[PDB]
Amino acid sequence: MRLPSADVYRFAEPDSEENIIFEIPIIKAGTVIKLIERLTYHMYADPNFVRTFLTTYRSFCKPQELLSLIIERFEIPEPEPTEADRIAIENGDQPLSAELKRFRKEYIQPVQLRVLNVCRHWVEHHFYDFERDAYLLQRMEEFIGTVRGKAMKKWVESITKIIQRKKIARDNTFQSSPPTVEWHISRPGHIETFDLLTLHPIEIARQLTLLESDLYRAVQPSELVGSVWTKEDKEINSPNLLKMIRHTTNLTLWFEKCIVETENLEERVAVVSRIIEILQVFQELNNFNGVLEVVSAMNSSPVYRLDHTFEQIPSRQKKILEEAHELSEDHYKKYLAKLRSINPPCVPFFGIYLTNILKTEEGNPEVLKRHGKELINFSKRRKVAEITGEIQQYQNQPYCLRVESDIKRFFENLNPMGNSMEKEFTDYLFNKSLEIEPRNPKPLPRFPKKYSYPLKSPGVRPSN
Ligand SMILES: Cc1c([C@@H](C)Nc2nnc(C)c3ccc(N4CCNCC4)cc23)cccc1C(F)(F)F
Repeated sequence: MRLPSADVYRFAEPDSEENIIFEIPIIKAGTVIKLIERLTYHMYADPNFVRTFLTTYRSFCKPQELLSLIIERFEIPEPEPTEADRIAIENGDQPLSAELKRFRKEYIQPVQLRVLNVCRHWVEHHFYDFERDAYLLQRMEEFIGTVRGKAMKKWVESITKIIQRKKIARDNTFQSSPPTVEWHISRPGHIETFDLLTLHPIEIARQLTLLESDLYRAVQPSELVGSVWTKEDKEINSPNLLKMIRHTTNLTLWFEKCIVETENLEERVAVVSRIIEILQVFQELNNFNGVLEVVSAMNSSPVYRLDHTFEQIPSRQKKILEEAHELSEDHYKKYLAKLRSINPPCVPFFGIYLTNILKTEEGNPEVLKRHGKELINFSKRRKVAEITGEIQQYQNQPYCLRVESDIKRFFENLNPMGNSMEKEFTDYLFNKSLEIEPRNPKPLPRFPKKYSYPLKSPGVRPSN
């Protein structure tokens, strides 16, 4: 086929070593024009490239620029009519349009259907681009609303149904019987007495797992691309990832706060022993994020140095805490090995993936140069997308655990730092640790009790 000239169309230039590199062919690098062309190739459908592109394109192209590029890709100019056909059109007769029909059937219609397929995948899996930019959605609805054609009528309707469902879903069922909600000292409804030791450790780990599962499942892969969660626009590009990270920081600091602010040695042992029991139920539910929240708390500077406290921790709980720490040893080797074999539901730990993504961002160049021509390094984005795909494969499996609205709201409003900054609070926790257990030369003072309720744990065995 005779593709349109370059003076009227920019997506028909032949491939060369200066505009696209390969590795269905796998694209390695290329210009933004060559990526849009291969994103909507007329010879075959490329679902893997479409999924990887729309997840990672924001690291090299703005959403407004992408919509303009795919609209320009859509409006393919038709060739000039032949002389014999133009005089039939002048007389009001129907032209032959032999080559014109073959060009529409073999190029224009296949490309235009690929552009619409990209538009459907965009609004279906990355609709947040249109929530953050209303004008982007106005352009998208304006574009698909003015598409004329019979073969494209079904595509316009499907994209419309998805856009409408996304707007309606913005306002807001077990397969098995969930276990019974466990309670300890705090009776149901008495939200004034909810605390670490008053609530049941089984239900503390259950509700935290339900809370952390939802926070994990709301994280989209694009929030982990281009290190956007560490830039100025982190609040706009990674709101769910930051909500997941800030929750992990709040819960970790709360565990440390419950330990160092318990000045009595006997009560502090019961506090640490209860948190280890909470970690044990985290392992049962395969909530690996909750497991390492306890590991990070026990390894922090104020808590790890409490030799007098951990001396009274029973040996069965020491081994449970040891096996939980070994998940982080050797670049989280054992954590990946356990997660890869565990069946969902589960809550992954984001730390190692963010670490391996950042090493890919820093270890690979943004652009590749060929004959002095900068090309978007797309294999770099594909490698980052593969990592986000490993975390995302558990995004859809729910837990078979009943939500307790009072307990869930208690952990959502945990503010251990109160109104002070983190550096001031972390320095306060360490100075509090030196107070409850001074260093080697200084003696160990006694402190009065602060809890008036029994310190005995009800256990981690579900009472059925
Ligand atoms: C198991 C455990 C733990 C766990 C949570 N901590 C650890 N576990 N294993 C090993 C082999 C560790 C090796 C180094 C290491 N870090 C601490 C932070 N500074 C850098 C070195 C912490 C380890 C903490 C506290 C107490 C206990 C107890 F044995 F008492 F239960």
